[PDB]
Amino acid sequence: MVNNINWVKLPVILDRLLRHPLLTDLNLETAIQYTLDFISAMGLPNVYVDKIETIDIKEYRGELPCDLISINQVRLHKNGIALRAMTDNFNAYPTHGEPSFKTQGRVIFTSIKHEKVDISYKAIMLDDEGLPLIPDNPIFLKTLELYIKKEWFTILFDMGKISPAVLNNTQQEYAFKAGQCNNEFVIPSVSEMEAITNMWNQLIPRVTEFRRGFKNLGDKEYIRVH
Amino acid sequence: FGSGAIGYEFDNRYLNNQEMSAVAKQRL
Repeated sequence: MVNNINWVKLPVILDRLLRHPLLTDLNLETAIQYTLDFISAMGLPNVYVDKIETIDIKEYRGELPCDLISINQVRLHKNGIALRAMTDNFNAYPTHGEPSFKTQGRVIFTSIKHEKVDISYKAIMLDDEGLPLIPDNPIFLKTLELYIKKEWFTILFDMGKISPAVLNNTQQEYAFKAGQCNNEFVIPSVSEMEAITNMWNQLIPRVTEFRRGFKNLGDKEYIRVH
Repeated sequence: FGSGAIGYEFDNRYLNNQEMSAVAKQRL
């Protein structure tokens, strides 16, 4: 992403929506739901907050943090080597290696009995209140505004209170800014493109970046002169 | 005599169907 994420609160999006005299029955309560539906459906990794925590494993099981949404990696605490996901169908089950993990809910299922792991995960930025804190980026703000407008105009079209050309134009005006908001948060910066250029340009290829925490991924690959 | 609360809403509902049809022909 080129732009930094400045955070502003959720009632920023209702300054914009209640400029429209047909969207004047929106609350924060609908916008709390319709922003979580937008933060999720875009899947933008520059919106979530990267946190790292050390959890300990009791017997192939560990308690996972409460604010987790997506795990980046899980590495051992003593070695530092990272755990691949588990393909095993019979993990902790006994009969009569490269370690792996698996997560469903608030549980992580590991392949090792008694250890400590680090978890690099992602969470939502919150407030003094317990509320989502969204970017200030006016392309993220404008397609979030067109999202809640499209989801409020759909109810007003199903009720028979909005013409077919008004929902058709909002569905078109949003679908441009949804593809645009993808490209704001995805396209690498001038600094992030050197991390790709030093990864894409490798005379001797580096294919074991997952054992480290992708630390040496963007390192420039130097060759000696003879 | 006089009462105009059904001839209103039957003339008003006649006018919804004109404009709901008129906005149904609007194409960008």
